Amino acid sequence: KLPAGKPANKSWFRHNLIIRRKASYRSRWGTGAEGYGTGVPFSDQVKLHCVDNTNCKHVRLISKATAERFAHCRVFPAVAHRVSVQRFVSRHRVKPGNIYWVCLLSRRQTNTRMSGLRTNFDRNTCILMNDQRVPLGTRVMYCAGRHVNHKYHLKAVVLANFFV
Amino acid sequence: PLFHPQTTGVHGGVPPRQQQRVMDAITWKAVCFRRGLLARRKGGRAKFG
Amino acid sequence: TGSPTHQREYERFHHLPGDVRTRPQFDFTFGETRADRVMFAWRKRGDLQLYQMSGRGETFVCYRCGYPVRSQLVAVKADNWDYRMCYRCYTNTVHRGMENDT
Amino acid sequence: PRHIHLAAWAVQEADALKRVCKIRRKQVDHTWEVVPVGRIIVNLMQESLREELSLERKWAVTKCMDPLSVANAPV
Amino acid sequence: FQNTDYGFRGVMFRHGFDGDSRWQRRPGAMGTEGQKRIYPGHRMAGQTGAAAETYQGVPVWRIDYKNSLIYLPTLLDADVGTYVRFSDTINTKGLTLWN
Amino acid sequence: SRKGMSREAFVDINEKGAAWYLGHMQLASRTLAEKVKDADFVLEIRDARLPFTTGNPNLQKIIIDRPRLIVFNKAEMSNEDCNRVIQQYYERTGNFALFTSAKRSWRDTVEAVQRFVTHILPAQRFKTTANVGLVVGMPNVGKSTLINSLRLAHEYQFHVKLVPVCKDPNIVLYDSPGLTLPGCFAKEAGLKLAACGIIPTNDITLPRSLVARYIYDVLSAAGVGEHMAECLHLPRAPISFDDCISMICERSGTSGQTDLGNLDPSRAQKFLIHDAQLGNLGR
Amino acid sequence: HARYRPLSLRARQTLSEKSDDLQYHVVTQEWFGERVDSFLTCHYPQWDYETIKRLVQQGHIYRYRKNGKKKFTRLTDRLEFDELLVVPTRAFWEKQLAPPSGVLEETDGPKFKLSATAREMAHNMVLFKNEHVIVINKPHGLPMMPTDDPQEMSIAAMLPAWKFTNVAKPVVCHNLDRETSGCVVLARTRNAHRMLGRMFVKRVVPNSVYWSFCVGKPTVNYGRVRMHFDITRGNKGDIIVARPSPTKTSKVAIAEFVVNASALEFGSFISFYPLTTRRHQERIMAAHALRCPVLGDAKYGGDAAFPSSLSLFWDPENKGLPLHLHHRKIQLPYKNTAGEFICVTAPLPTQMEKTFKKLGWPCEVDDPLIP
Amino acid sequence: VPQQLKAYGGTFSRSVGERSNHLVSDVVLQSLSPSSTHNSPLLSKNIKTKTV
Amino acid sequence: GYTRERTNRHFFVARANAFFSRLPIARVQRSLAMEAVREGRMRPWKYTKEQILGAPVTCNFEYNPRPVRLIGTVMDAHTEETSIKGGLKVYARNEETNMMLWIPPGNPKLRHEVTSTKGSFQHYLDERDKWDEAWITG
Ligand SMILES: [Zn+2]
Repeated sequence: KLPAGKPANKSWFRHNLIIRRKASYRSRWGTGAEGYGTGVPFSDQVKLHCVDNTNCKHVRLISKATAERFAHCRVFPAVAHRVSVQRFVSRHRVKPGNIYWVCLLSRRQTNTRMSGLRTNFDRNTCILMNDQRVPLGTRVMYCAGRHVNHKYHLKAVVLANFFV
Repeated sequence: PLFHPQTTGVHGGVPPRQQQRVMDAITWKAVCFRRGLLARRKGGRAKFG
Repeated sequence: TGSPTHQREYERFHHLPGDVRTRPQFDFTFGETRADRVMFAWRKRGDLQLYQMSGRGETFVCYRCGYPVRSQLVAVKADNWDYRMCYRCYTNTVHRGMENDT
Repeated sequence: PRHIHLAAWAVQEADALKRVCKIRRKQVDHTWEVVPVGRIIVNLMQESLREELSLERKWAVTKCMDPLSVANAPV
Repeated sequence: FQNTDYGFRGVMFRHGFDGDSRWQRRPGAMGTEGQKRIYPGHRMAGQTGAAAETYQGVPVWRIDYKNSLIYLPTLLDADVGTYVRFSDTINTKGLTLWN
Repeated sequence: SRKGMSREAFVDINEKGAAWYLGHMQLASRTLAEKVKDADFVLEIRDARLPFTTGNPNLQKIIIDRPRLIVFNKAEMSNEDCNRVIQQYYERTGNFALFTSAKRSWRDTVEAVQRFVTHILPAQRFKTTANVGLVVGMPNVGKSTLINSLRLAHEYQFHVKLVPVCKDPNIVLYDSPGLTLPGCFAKEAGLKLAACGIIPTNDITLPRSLVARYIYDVLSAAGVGEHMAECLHLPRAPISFDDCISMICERSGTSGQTDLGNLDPSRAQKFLIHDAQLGNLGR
Repeated sequence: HARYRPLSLRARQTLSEKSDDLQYHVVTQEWFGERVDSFLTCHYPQWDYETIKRLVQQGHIYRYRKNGKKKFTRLTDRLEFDELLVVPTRAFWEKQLAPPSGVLEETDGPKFKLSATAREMAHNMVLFKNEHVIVINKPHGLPMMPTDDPQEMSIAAMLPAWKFTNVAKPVVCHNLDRETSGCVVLARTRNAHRMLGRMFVKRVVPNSVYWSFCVGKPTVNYGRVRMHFDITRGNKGDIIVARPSPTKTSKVAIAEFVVNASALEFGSFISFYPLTTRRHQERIMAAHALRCPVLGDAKYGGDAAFPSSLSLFWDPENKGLPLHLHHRKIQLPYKNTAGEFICVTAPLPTQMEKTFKKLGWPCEVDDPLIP
Repeated sequence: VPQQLKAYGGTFSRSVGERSNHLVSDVVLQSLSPSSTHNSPLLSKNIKTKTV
Repeated sequence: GYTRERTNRHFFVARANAFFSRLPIARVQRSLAMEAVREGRMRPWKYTKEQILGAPVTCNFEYNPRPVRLIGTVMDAHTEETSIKGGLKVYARNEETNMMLWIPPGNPKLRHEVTSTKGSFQHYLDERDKWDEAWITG
């Protein structure tokens, strides 16, 4: 127990890290199909697809909260999980232990714009990024979202051909 | 303070009345546990099994 | 013997001798409620300073008598709260003149 | 990188009329700087990075938007 | 307006998520004050529902004076037919609404 | 597995219980020298696959006068030519060497120790006394198992750490629990030990991917790709580590996980599917 | 000085009574009612009142009332007629095995000059300061005491730098490793040092924290670690044998670890609250008890503290990576205007700040576990 | 089972006036502490300790 | 009980559902739909689910800098007649992206137009199968 004499919760740091919505009748995480602000950011261990020339193919997230609504106000670190192989350079020299940032390109969950549009992509998509917010892959093999049009994702915008 | 130091070797230095209550409660618990154990060992019923 | 509007808290220990019969130099009641609950502080009688708190009593151990003491009056040495001192030994130290030599 | 930064500043100054914001004054990427000018976007790189990522070749080889192109199997 | 009546609901529904009095920071002494009762402010199961709620400073969006209708770009937690009361907000962000 | 730091590289078993000795062997050098000086002979237990890496450098650097018998376990796993050359080196030196398989290290090592004591070890001034041999070796190699077996035998018979061997010629062995543990080690040494199986692999500190890549690299440098392919039963000789992994997965089955297929080369290396060695020396 | 042996109470009394190096001051008509402290002050101008009180209260100075027994007296007790007062002599303190109180001796030493750049560095290092104590942010690479090489910088060497308007330089209350940075405490005065020394002995209530970045993640988020160390001397370094069970010559090491936030099974952020002081308890417990070495610890997590996982942020081949261990939020007995104790924090060093920023975790955050 | 609450399991000594009430005087000494001296019929009245 | 949660004042307890017939809600909503039609945010539509299912729709979302152009089918339609409370589902399929999206009518920026006068239920079925397979694989 800590502090002795008045024990507190040892989850103080993760409270700052994560964003939690009090599950009350007036406050809940919607299904993402009712309107803007409804949904739920991804947890830590979520596995998602990484689409680019990089050898990596699957990425496990590290951020306690990941969503398109705040893809520009937060950093999404992640670790390559299932890397591909070749049969024969930095893009192809990824390892299943290295840690890079990621840029959301789509969510398999129902995403609602402020315009009333609702979308459901088929794959949770991301791309590897260096600490300087520059993607490791040469190009992309999936469509980004409106959130990826922020200046915080300038190189991602340059590479990604198609948006949604 | 002890109850009767001259008789601590007999009553553990605790009033028998308090000891009486403590042993009543503990014996109730032990009897319940023993009945349960007999039921378990004989097949759910002590007399019958 | 009455409400604070008629009897200030430091006046409760008026039957005892020493600095406690003098009005404390610092009062921390009107402003806020300090975490330690010290409500009055007296003028430093050397490196020792006397404090009074608005609680039932803090059971500390004074390094002069060595006994556990439960009271609202606590004397601290050179602002170090790790070394508390009860009012009896505080008064005796002041009377003997050993304020800076305990 | 200094030449890249100077060229980016010159492009932004040329666009100054309709320009809404300036580029960063601390070059984040010392080998690639992109200035967006409305529908037009300018990418200034070094020779090594330009040869590495052949955006020019990709955008010259990619076929135009054929409406029938969507009439294929999913991927 | 009056909120829609949800009846008697538990803590998970109302107030659902699923200071210090006196304690010693240092090991110097032993003085504490435990909680001897329930304090008046204690989120507990009770009748959640009908209640006079008041949204402040909702912008107006559309006026239809032929049918006598006003459209506010928000959704209320109230039933159809509730007699809502409209007042004019007097200030916002340190300014005055009318100027 | 998941946990990073390997316990076997620090832990041993003393009389009181498990202990975690820390530091490098040079720190203990003095205590080891004193132990050898107060002992009568030395019994060193090492792994034939990487002998000079398993051995304690301080012992060989400080004490050479006292008679010493080295037992290289996993001789069949180790290469024959290296075994013979190092055996000749030790024979030229005043020490003795013995290469042992599983059962040999189990019992023939004790038999050879008894023969050594009877033949070369001088006769004591008395009879009730005992000839003492300081045992030096990494516990995972088999020194700990031998000590535990002797301890159990002595305890059953009855029913500092000295374990008797036989009543005649009254041989006893002193235990050295944490004088030759790996502790912190170089990357190459850690890879060699992990390949030999003496240090369990972890997903963080030293991954199976790196261990198998090192094994493949050393095999390719040796130029034994075709023989490795034949041993693994895969159709054609591989050209890259990834190609070898893919071939292993295909051979194992259609749903062959990359990690599952990468775990197989390490098991094969430990099980002697390929005969090789990792270690240098001087003449 | 040497030639001082540890003496039991009976041995000390026997030596004191046997020794002939005692001076007996008679109490005449003129010094009858004078207090013991005043009498000693008048008769020993060279001595200091600290020495007087120490001798009197520890029994080295006593009085003989012709009663056949030696009375041990307080500083405030009055003298009596025709009674002796027994006081030892320099011969008593030197020419025997009984050690003196650590004040009466006249030992002295030289000084050492400091550069203006060093003084400015020390001033910038200082974090908190009051009339009694200073708390300074000791850097990573700098040592505390002089190293095996005499020609090296040290906090002890720089101590005179922060001798603010005081005749005597402060004294370090506790020491940190050469690789760990963070808060370190200096007592301004000797009395303050004596009073504050009781904080850094083995304790059951933590008062300070250590923020560490550990490779790997422990199986449990919060828990306690206990290891008994048997530090012994070796060839050049020292061997540290750690065991779970106690031993006659072993010393315990206890800590409370809380995983503040773990990225994944690869890296983690831990806070250690130590209840005991030992050579490298935090690093050893993180490396072995938790099986998660600190990110910059090569002495225990050699080749494992430098992981390929953070190759994007830190070069795995750069063995000069500073230790990712940082002393923080030292709680002091002295309170503040708000009535709560003073918890001095130290900003995270450059490497730990960089790692936290890259992982997205905030750096400046209050640790509630240390009030 | 027999008893689950004790204050002092052991037994005290029957002696009251001293530690060795049962022993005869010529086999044991007498405590000279002031507490015993107080009740003592000799050590309480007069005791000379000043010395020439 | 230091606080109260329920109000029994006549103003709040009263309801005008009885008098609601005085104001035609449906006529007002249809007038709003016609205003949207006149403004051009949407065109009138009177189709049944059988008629519309499977019809190709072209979506032009006037985002920036480059408007998003998509071609999809009609998985479902909320209502069978022009109304503000409408909405239409689409299954757009780009090179390697399969996005199923609900688009509401009357939005000036999301210009969605059913490019064909009729749809094929067999096409709807096979497109739905494609979407189901993509979703399962994802
Ligand atoms: Zn006291």
